[PDB]
Amino acid sequence: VRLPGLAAMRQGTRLFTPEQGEDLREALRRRRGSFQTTCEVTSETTFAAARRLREKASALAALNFASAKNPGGGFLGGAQAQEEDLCRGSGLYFSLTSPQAEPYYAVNRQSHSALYTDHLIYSPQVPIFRDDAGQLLPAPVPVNIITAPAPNAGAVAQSRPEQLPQVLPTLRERARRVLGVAAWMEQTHLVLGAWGCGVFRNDPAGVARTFRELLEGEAQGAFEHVTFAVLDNHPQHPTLGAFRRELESLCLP
Ligand SMILES: Nc1ncnc2c1ncn2[C@@H]1O[C@H](COP(=O)(O)OP(=O)(O)OC[C@H]2O[C@H](O)[C@H](O)[C@@H]2O)[C@@H](O)[C@H]1O
Repeated sequence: VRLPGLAAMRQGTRLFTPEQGEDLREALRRRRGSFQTTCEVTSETTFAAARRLREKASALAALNFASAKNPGGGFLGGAQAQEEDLCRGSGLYFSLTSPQAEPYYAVNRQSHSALYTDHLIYSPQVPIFRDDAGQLLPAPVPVNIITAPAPNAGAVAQSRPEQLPQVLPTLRERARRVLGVAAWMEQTHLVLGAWGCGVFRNDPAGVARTFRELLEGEAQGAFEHVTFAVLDNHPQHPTLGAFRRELESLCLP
């Protein structure tokens, strides 16, 4: 008994390949300067912020902090993983397992680099069915989802230390492509966050500054509103705190 909205989502799912990198930058150029971009850092989950923004804006997309190699990351290592949260509360997994998304996983596996490749998946109108607590929503809230894997810094450290200088450059260019996909699909509202900063062991300050520099440069004014929704259950909030400090100059009113 296939849930409503999932067929259209799977059908509409789209693969972006590394060779489309220049078209993704063209999308950014087309959208730059469209808005006086506002942004904020919150302690919300991805879907809580998405649900909040979706009530004001239809053209809303959220970033999935994706595995490169298995849809939903195989649900291994802990449910404290953002992609697992996304796949337990929405139709995302049925999108990520679509046939047209297959090369993302095949090529990333064949790559044998923990930097991974610049494949991205765009899932349109993924219905969110449940809230943060697993309770049913009064109505499913469909959001667009951009799936891209941050480079796996922790794996790089253990296997190819000579590639450690390429982790942040890889992160930066793939983040640019994430924004390019949103620009290509004319998204006005984005939910970003601490991409690569948990399981993949990237430094949160460096990730926050990477997004800030893109929003001040090649992605300047391309979006109407960006929320950095950073779940951080540690009482000292080292990850939320890093994003708040690196993005404060930007996200002031
Ligand atoms: N629902 C959530 N919403 C918003 N932020 C979250 C959420 N959950 C965690 N965070 C915060 O975001 C930070 C990073 O969340 P992470 O999920 O580790 O993303 P990664 O890119 O480093 O690892 C991706 C792998 O982990 C998965 O297994 C995938 O399948 C991949 O294999 C966390 O530390 C939290 O501060």
